[PDB]
Amino acid sequence: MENFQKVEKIGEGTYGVVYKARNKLTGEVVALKKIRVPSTAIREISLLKELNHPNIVKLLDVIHTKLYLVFEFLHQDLKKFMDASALTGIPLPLIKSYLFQLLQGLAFCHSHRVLHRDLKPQNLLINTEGAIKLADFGLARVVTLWYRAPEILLGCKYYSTAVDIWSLGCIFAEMVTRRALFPGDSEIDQLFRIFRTLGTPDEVVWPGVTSMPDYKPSFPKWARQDFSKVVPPLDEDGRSLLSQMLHYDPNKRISAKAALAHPFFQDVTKPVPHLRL
Ligand SMILES: CN(C)CCNS(=O)(=O)c1ccc(-c2cnc(N)c(C(=O)Nc3cccnc3)n2)cc1
Repeated sequence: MENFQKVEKIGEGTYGVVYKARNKLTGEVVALKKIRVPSTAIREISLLKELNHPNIVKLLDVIHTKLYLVFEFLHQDLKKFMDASALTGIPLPLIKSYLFQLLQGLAFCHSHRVLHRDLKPQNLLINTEGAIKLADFGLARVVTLWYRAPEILLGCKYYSTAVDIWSLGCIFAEMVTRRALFPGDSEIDQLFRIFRTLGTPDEVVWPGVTSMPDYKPSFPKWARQDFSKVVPPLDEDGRSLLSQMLHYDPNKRISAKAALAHPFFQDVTKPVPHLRL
């Protein structure tokens, strides 16, 4: 740690505090995450050094002296960008570029059997070039519940790569509407917010749902709403893709690979964001 000069705090993540820091030897500006150490964690974290992709924040070094992760420094997070763009909204071409790149990053991770499990605007990092990257990929294996897949909330112990698709669908809706899709403040409020918009799931739409650990027959039965009401500024291609990212059954939910082939991305481009740094 004597090699790093902390500049400022840049976040307080799930499993530790994130700092902007300067490497005293190279002059490199990095993000330093101090982990809140088991042998299993050291081995699991070391495998993440090899998981390199243009849409994944580069994990430069792992320092075990208690545990520090040295990441490449991006200039802004998507939460700050969304807040800065709240008056006019993020232009649709930029939303589509960001969604397409995040799907590319997810397709890469998922092909290597690596799940994020906690996607949220605060861990999506952007640069002046138009790139967007996934941060904290693989760390999991006030807490925000807004992006949690329904199978996690219902007690599924062995959830799949579909959880990340659900989280990215929620973020996509939020970029488009400028409001969080499901802003729950408890696990039950999060579940019931999902049910109120998408309909209470049953055996018809989600075979096996009624046998899930936390499913209760006593759940209220709400009807599903149309996506025209859910995401109005989003064209029909965007709405059909979103609906497939938010399918209740994780087995029916679109994969990142199939989502990349969706007609919504026929006219994808890579615009430059207007970033105020
Ligand atoms: C807290 N606010 C008020 C200040 C920082 N906001 S920001 O948008 O200017 C910002 C956010 C994040 C990063 C940054 C850069 N490179 C990184 N590599 C990371 C990073 O790894 N972040 C992260 C987030 C959550 C959990 N773990 C890591 N963050 C830089 C600027």
